[PDB]
Amino acid sequence: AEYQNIFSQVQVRGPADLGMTEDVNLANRSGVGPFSTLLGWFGNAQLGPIYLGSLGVLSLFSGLMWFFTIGIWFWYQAGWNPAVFLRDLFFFSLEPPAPEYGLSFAAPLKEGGLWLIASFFMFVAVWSWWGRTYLRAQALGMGKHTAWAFLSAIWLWMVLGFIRPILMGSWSEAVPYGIFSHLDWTNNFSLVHGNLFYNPFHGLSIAFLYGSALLFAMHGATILAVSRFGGERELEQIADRGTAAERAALFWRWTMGFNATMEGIHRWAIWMAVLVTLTGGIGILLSGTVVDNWYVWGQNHGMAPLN
Amino acid sequence: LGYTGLTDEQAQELHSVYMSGLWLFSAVAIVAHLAVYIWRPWF
Amino acid sequence: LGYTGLTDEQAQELHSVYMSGLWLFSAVAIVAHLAVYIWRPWF
Amino acid sequence: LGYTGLTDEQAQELHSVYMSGLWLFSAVAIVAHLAVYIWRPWF
Amino acid sequence: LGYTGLTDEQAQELHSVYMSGLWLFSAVAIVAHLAVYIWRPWF
Amino acid sequence: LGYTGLTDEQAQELHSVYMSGLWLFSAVAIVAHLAVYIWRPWF
Amino acid sequence: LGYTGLTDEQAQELHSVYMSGLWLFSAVAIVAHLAVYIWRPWF
Amino acid sequence: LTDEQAQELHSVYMSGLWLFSAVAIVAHLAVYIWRPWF
Amino acid sequence: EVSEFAFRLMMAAVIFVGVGIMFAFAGGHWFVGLVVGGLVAAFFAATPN
Amino acid sequence: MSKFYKIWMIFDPRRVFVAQGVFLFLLAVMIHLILLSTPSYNWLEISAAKYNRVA
Amino acid sequence: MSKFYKIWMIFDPRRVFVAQGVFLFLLAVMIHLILLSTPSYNWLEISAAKYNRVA
Amino acid sequence: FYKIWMIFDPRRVFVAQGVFLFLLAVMIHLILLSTPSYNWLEISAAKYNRV
Amino acid sequence: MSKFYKIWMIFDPRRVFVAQGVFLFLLAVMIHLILLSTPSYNWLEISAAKYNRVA
Amino acid sequence: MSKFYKIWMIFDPRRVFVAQGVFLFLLAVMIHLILLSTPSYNWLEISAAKYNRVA
Amino acid sequence: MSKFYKIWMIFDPRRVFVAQGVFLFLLAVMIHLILLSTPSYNWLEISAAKYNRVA
Amino acid sequence: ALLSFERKYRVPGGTLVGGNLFDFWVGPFYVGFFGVATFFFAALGIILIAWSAVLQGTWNPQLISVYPPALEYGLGGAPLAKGGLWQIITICATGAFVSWALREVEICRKLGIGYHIPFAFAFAILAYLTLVLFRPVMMGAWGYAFPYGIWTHLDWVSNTGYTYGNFHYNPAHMIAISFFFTNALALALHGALVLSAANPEKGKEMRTPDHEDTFFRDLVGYSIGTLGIHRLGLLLSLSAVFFSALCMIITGTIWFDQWVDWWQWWVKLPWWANIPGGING
Ligand SMILES: CCCCCCCCCCCCCC(=O)OC[C@H](COP(=O)(O)OCC(O)COP(=O)(O)OC[C@@H](COC(=O)CCCCCCCCCCCCC)OC(=O)CCCCCCCCCCCCC)OC(=O)CCCCCCCCCCCCC
Ligand code: BCL
Ligand code: BCL
Ligand SMILES: CC[C@H]1c2cc3[nH]c4c(c3C)C(=O)[C@H](C(=O)OC)c4c3nc(cc4[nH]c(cc(n2)[C@@H]1C)c(C(C)=O)c4C)[C@@H](C)[C@@H]3CCC(=O)OC/C=C(\C)CCC[C@H](C)CCC[C@H](C)CCCC(C)C
Ligand SMILES: CC[C@H]1c2cc3[nH]c4c(c3C)C(=O)[C@H](C(=O)OC)c4c3nc(cc4[nH]c(cc(n2)[C@@H]1C)c(C(C)=O)c4C)[C@@H](C)[C@@H]3CCC(=O)OC/C=C(\C)CCC[C@H](C)CCC[C@H](C)CCCC(C)C
Ligand SMILES: COC(C)(C)C/C=C/C(C)=C/C=C/C(C)=C/C=C/C(C)=C/C=C/C=C(C)/C=C/C=C(\C)CC/C=C(\C)CCC=C(C)C
Ligand SMILES: COC(C)(C)C/C=C/C(C)=C/C=C/C(C)=C/C=C/C(C)=C/C=C/C=C(C)/C=C/C=C(\C)CC/C=C(\C)CCC=C(C)C
Ligand SMILES: COC(C)(C)C/C=C/C(C)=C/C=C/C(C)=C/C=C/C(C)=C/C=C/C=C(C)/C=C/C=C(\C)CC/C=C(\C)CCC=C(C)C
Ligand SMILES: COC(C)(C)C/C=C/C(C)=C/C=C/C(C)=C/C=C/C(C)=C/C=C/C=C(C)/C=C/C=C(\C)CC/C=C(\C)CCC=C(C)C
Ligand SMILES: COC(C)(C)C/C=C/C(C)=C/C=C/C(C)=C/C=C/C(C)=C/C=C/C=C(C)/C=C/C=C(\C)CC/C=C(\C)CCC=C(C)C
Ligand SMILES: COC(C)(C)C/C=C/C(C)=C/C=C/C(C)=C/C=C/C(C)=C/C=C\C=C(C)\C=C\C=C(/C)CC/C=C(\C)CCC=C(C)C
Ligand SMILES: CCCCCCCCCCCCO[C@@H]1O[C@H](CO)[C@@H](O[C@H]2O[C@H](CO)[C@@H](O)[C@H](O)[C@H]2O)[C@H](O)[C@H]1O
Ligand SMILES: [Fe+3]
Repeated sequence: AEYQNIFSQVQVRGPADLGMTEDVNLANRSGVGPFSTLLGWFGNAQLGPIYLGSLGVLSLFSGLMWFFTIGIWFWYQAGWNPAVFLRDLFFFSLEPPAPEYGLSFAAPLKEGGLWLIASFFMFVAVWSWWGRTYLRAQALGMGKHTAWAFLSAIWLWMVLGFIRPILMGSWSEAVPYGIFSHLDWTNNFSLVHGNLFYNPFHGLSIAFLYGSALLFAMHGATILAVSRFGGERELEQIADRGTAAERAALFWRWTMGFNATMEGIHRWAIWMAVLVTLTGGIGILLSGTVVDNWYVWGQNHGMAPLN
Repeated sequence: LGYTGLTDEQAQELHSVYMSGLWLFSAVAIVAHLAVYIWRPWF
Repeated sequence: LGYTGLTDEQAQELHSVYMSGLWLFSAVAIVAHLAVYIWRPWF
Repeated sequence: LGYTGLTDEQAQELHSVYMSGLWLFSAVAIVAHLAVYIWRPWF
Repeated sequence: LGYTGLTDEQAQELHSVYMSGLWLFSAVAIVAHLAVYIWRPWF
Repeated sequence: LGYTGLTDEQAQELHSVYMSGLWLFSAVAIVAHLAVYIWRPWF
Repeated sequence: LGYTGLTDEQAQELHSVYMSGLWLFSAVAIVAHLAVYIWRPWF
Repeated sequence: LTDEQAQELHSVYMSGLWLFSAVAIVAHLAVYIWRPWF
Repeated sequence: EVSEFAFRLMMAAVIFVGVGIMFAFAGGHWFVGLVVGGLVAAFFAATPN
Repeated sequence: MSKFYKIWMIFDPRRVFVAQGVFLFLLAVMIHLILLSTPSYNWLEISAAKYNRVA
Repeated sequence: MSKFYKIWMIFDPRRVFVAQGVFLFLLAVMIHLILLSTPSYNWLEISAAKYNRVA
Repeated sequence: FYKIWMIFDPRRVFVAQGVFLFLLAVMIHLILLSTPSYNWLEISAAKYNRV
Repeated sequence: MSKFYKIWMIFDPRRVFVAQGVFLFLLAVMIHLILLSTPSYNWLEISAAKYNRVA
Repeated sequence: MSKFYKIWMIFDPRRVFVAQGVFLFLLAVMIHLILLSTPSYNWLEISAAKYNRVA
Repeated sequence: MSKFYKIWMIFDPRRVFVAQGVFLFLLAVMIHLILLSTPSYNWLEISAAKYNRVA
Repeated sequence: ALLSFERKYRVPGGTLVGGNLFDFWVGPFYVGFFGVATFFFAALGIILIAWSAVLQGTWNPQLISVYPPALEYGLGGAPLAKGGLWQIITICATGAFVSWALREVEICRKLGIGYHIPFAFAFAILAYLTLVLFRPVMMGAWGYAFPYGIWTHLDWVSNTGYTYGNFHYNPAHMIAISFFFTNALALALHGALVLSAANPEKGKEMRTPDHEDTFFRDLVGYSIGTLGIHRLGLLLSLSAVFFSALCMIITGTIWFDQWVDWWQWWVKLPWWANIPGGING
């Protein structure tokens, strides 16, 4: 076959790129990292620099304490045994307080007090990382699109760990930290709420999740198909439409009767992905607070046959 | 002289205003705590 | 000398302020620990 | 000399202060271990 | 000469200090093992 | 000439001390096997 | 001539040293086989 | 590679195959003497 | 025509299964075959001329 | 001891006070949460039992 | 020993001191957590039983 | 025969032959080891009353 | 033997020191964990049995 | 016969020697593992039986 | 024997020594784990029986 | 009606089949031989779904459900009202999907672009054929396929999943989920980054791609680059679908038990299966 542009044929390397300055405090940038020739086949080879200001210190140290708190709980569950630790790794779980403790903070350490401590470190880590996404954009003079998109993911995460437990009135509703246990929580949640497939916002959230795979398959394939015309230089195509953007638009126009622009396809992109967790968080927040049996709700809303 | 470009004069003035906000907030907090302790002692 | 470029005089002043805060913070903490141990000994 | 760009006197200056911190931290730790051992021996 | 750029003298200097740390660490470990063996022999 | 850029004599130098590392390493191992065999023979 | 750059002279040289490695390696193996056969014959 | 190099290399290669197959024939004889499969 | 890396991937696949089977027998568990056969075949695949 | 002031010649004081404030806040919350998880030291539950408020 | 100060000519003190601060905190946390997880050494439970504070 | 060194790069042929012949030889021994009439280690153990 | 110092003409001493320090701590932790998980050598439980600290 | 050395004009000795090392180590490991998985040749168990080391 | 030094014309010593150090450590760890997995050669368990340290 | 730049591209040729016979547009839509085919199969399948609703006795589009033949039919044809309509609609769907892909190929040829788009769509088709064709014929009955109905195909997903316990434990399904979640992450970041560069703070100049690299390096210490992110988004999407098809084609064909039990192979590896304590000891 002809060249498909999925992996580069020739790598070139020059002086390391320290990045744009703008209003960035350059003292808070690291040096440049190594160049990975393995990554250079698919994307850029250069690693780093990374920016590490005040919110980054807060986020990383809080995130480290979250990860370390779970880790030491797993080593305790392993009985300090390195062979057992690796054998049972996916089976260990730091579990929320039992239902009889409600929202209180009185639960013992083994009985969910450690889960509260870890969750506090997680809360600080994630929210300080949100402010990091906002301020990194600010210092470069960029739009805040990344921080606002990330707020949709935080919305689902907040619903799962914080808002729905408070509305339900116990921490026991929250997700356990553990590989198989959070899967088991996911299955149990649907069984308790009478089949989550009949939650219409879960259905929408799936539609947007599939739509994200559809749209990125389309967009990624499109840009590679026009990459022979410089199509992946999307900002310059936005500033000065070339034949790459015109051929991309006409392919979809002739295929399905309408098309995007080089800017506006990224507006479809951001919203398609955002809507996954926006609708997701609504669907979960409604579950148990408003609808405790989604199949029966579906029967009463014309989407499942009556008994 | 420092990182912010505030003069020492500006830094002294700002601190005097800031500390008056801090004392005001903490005074209200102290009164709130006394009222709650009188109402319902936590020791 | 050094990486920050602070003068030795600047570093001495800054440390004297910092240590004044450290001793202040730790003094409050020591009083808090004494009050808690007198209330409820953990040994 | 040096990957860090420090002179021998600078490295020797810095190390003297680092070692004084290490010994101070060690001394506190030794007293802590002694107290815990006299309180509750682990051997 | 060398891939690292260290001269023979620089390598001799560095090794002499490194080796003294190695033997210091080894001596502490030997005392540590000896104490544990007297406390609770594994052989 | 050489893929490493070493000369013949540089390779002789490096090998002569490399072998002394192997002989030291194996000599320690031989003592280790001797002690263990005396403790618990595997034949 | 061939793709990998060593001359005919270098190929002869390298092969002679290489074969001496193989014979040393296989000699040690032959002794190990004789020892194990004498200890516990596999035929 | 030239045609000459192909003839040269093949004449080397076949001498290696003669040695390997001779050792194999001896090994099959040794197994036969030990324990036939027919 | 088959490039060196394409040849390397084919031989690495052959090496993966062959080494996998023999170490699965020798290790007494198929996972030993997967681990050894995989890491060896990855080393082979990474190293075209 | 007396020469510890030269720390400010190698570390930017902005970073140190941030990293220290972050550390002290997280440590303080962690210890208070440990005590709240500890029935013998949960001062809210202690005062409830002391004053017969647990009902 | 006395020549050990040349370590600051090889390793940047800023990177070492950050790395060492993280190391010593996580080590100290781990050991306190191990002892809290240990019924013979959890000082909070020991004092609770000693002073009859619980049950 | 000898024209194969024109049909192919010799390196590929020697790589392919060497790999295949080893995997062939190994599996034949593994078949014999998994055959109770031919596992030499088991036959020896029975002869010398080791088990 | 005494030509061993030439190892520093080949290896960057920074990369050696980092690699070694990580290796030595992880090895030490690994061994202490093996012994904590070994009932005959868990010193915390051994002392708990010696001093009758439970029951 | 004599000309077998010409293989080193067609293969690079770095590649061959690394492949030889990997080959021989794997072969040796495989053979030792098979003997260990053969009770009549597992030397550790043979010694354990010989010296009456279990019970 | 004598000409084996020419291996350092072929192999760069820096890369070999890294691979060799890793190989030797993993080989050692492998053998120690084999012995620990063996009741007749797990020294920690042999010790526990010799001194009657469990029950 | 044309886009203002469109006319220069509407040239003859690039067709796979039919020459000039179908080489024309209906408004924006290019036709071609496969456009004729696609429309026929799409219209026929749609109208047969509506007719199946007449037989079912419902006009609520959420309750419309065309079930495949019962298992007793095996791989034979069923009565139209008893699953033969599902068979015809499945042929129409397959005809429409394949015709649509082949129509995209001749659109690619006319525009001179690469074939990545129809190639990418073929993964979605093969996933569909996995669930309606390959897996049912391996399992020996059409009745293992899913029904064509908005909520009833979710009943098939639920019932199929719980046949093997919690289906989360399917290892290929775990991998597929990870690609799906990673793809949605990458899409959000990519959309946001391009928009944040094209639409800066008020009154600033457009940011360059160098600012795009800089933002991600500052944020996470790495930037995959403008080419790499489109390669990534494609391969994440396709890998998600590939591992989806794999996770199903093995289910009920080589694996039959509760998927949670599969993971015991790791727990019962002999070098640690018997060590006391933990979760599994
Ligand atoms: C907080 C956690 C919660 C969940 C929260 C989840 C939020 C997810 C938001 C994702 C937005 C992605 C799109 C985007 O462009 O983002 C960047 C954009 C611009 O960046 P910039 O730096 O400030 O400016 C750059 C400048 O160059 C301009 O750039 P640009 O031109 O691209 O920006 C204009 C965009 C941005 O607009 C928005 O983002 C609007 C977001 C609205 C979210 C509402 C979702 C929930 C309600 C629905 C739930 C429905 C189910 C219940 O313009 C647009 O995208 C326009 C979109 C038009 C949509 C029209 C819909 C009309 C429907 C009504 C029709 C009525 C007919 C009678 O940022 C913003 O403008 C600010 C976004 C603020 C987000 C909501 C924050 C939370 C609001 C609620 C709490 C506070 C208020 C009570
Ligand atoms: C993939 C693995 C499972 C599966 C599991 C699920 C689950 C789980 C969910 C869905 C959901 C949906 N599925 Mg289903 N579904 C499968 C196979 C299919 C097929 C198919 C031909 O293979 C189709 C067309 C659909 C169609 C649909 C939609 C009704 C809905 C939103 C999808 C979406 O937005 O996707 C991405 C595509 C886009 C965003 C583009 C727009 C697509 C439009 C909306 C599709 C309309 C389909 C139409 C109603 C069907 C009739 C066609 C007409 C006769 C022409 N499913 C198989 C059996 N599907 C969700 C839902 O809400 O169901 C009620 C849901 O919860
Ligand atoms: C038996 C199982 C149940 C079921 C129960 C649930 C439950 C319960 C939930 C979902 C949810 C989801 N389900 Mg459902 N679901 C089932 C069947 C399906 C099927 C299918 C084919 O059958 C599909 C495709 C889906 C699809 C989906 C998604 C659309 C949705 C999750 C979106 C997301 O990205 O979350 C993943 C993303 C997040 C959670 C956001 C995370 C953001 C945070 C901030 C990240 C922090 C990272 C942390 C700090 C660590 C970083 C470390 C790094 C090293 C740096 N479900 C069945 C019926 N499903 C969720 C939802 O929204 O429902 C409406 C949900 O809660
Ligand atoms: C719109 C919905 C989608 C979405 C979007 C989204 N996510 C986002 C963003 C956006 C737009 C961001 O801007 C943000 C980001 O930065 O992306 C690069 C983020 C992000 N999405 C993330 C994850 C994530 N997103 C997910 C999903 C989704 N993201 C949705 C599909 C999922 C899942 C389950 O589906 C996950 C897991 C992160 C990569 C990032 C947010 C990072 C964050 O908040 O981190 C806090 C924690 C830390 C900084 C560190 C934690 C601890 C680590 C172990 C590091 C330790 C470091 C230490 C020095 C070493 C210690 C070693 C010792 C222990 C040995
Ligand atoms: C492989 C990666 C992802 C992917 C990629 C992808 N899809 C694509 C493409 C690509 C690259 C296209 O080029 C093509 C396109 O043109 O997009 C606009 C397409 C497309 N992906 C589509 C949908 C779609 N893709 C999905 C999935 C995905 N597509 C993957 C996740 C999904 C789901 C459920 O996950 C859906 C719904 C269409 C928008 C479009 C294909 C349009 C097409 O085939 O047109 C001709 C056919 C018709 C117009 C209608 C046919 C009607 C039938 C005869 C009757 C209905 C039968 C059906 C089985 C009924 C099902 C009922 C449901 C309730 C179950
Ligand atoms: C794991 O289980 C538990 C948690 C139960 C047990 C373990 C606990 C552990 C491991 C605890 C560890 C604790 C440690 C190491 C604590 C250390 C604390 C320190 C170092 C505190 C220091 C505080 C210093 C303060 C508050 C200083 C404040 C300074 C000021 C207010 C001055 C500010 C102004 C300045 C500097 C301006 C000067 C400017 C110019 C220009 C001269
Ligand atoms: C049972 O549990 C486990 C398994 C964990 C048991 C095992 C435990 C193990 C493996 C423990 C290992 C512990 C080790 C390796 C500990 C090492 C500790 C060290 C290296 C400590 C060093 C401390 C140094 C200190 C405290 C130095 C402090 C310095 C200062 C306070 C001053 C700041 C510095 C200055 C001013 C220098 C700058 C000066 C100038 C002039 C520039
Ligand atoms: C499968 O089941 C089991 C494992 C039970 C049975 C099987 C076991 C097997 C197959 C074991 C295989 C073992 C082997 C092959 C072991 C080989 C070990 C070797 C080759 C060890 C060599 C060690 C060498 C050392 C420690 C050398 C050190 C060198 C130095 C300290 C010198 C450094 C300085 C130099 C080189 C000078 C640099 C010069 C200049 C001019 C810069
Ligand atoms: C599964 O098997 C188990 C785990 C059960 C048992 C087996 C365990 C095994 C296989 C253990 C293996 C252990 C090994 C290989 C240990 C090796 C230890 C070594 C080699 C340690 C070396 C330590 C060296 C030290 C501490 C050196 C320190 C040196 C300094 C502090 C000074 C550095 C030099 C300076 C500052 C001079 C700079 C000079 C100039 C001119 C800039
Ligand atoms: C359970 O039973 C099983 C299944 C295992 C039965 C099956 C067994 C099988 C199939 C066994 C297969 C065995 C084979 C194929 C063995 C092959 C062994 C070979 C070919 C070994 C070769 C060893 C060679 C060595 C050790 C050579 C070393 C050479 C050197 C150290 C020097 C290298 C040359 C130099 C430095 C000169 C450089 C020259 C210049 C000019 C710079
Ligand atoms: C090698 O060993 C060491 C120890 C060195 C490292 C090992 C670490 C290990 C093995 C770590 C394991 C980590 C795992 C398996 C993590 C799994 C995480 C998962 C799967 C999480 C899934 C979902 C979590 C959610 C939805 C959590 C949401 C939480 C929030 C929204 C936080 C809300 C805040 C709360 C509840 C705090 C309220 C309390 C106060 C005081 C404000
Ligand atoms: C991509 C499209 C996927 C869907 C494709 C569907 C194609 C269907 C083609 C069917 C072809 C004919 O299939 C034929 O069906 C009949 C009727 O059931 C089967 O007949 C079977 O059932 C009937 C009764 O129902 C018995 O009398 C008969 O003895 C038995 O064999 C035949 O054994 C089979 O050969
Ligand atoms: Fe793009």
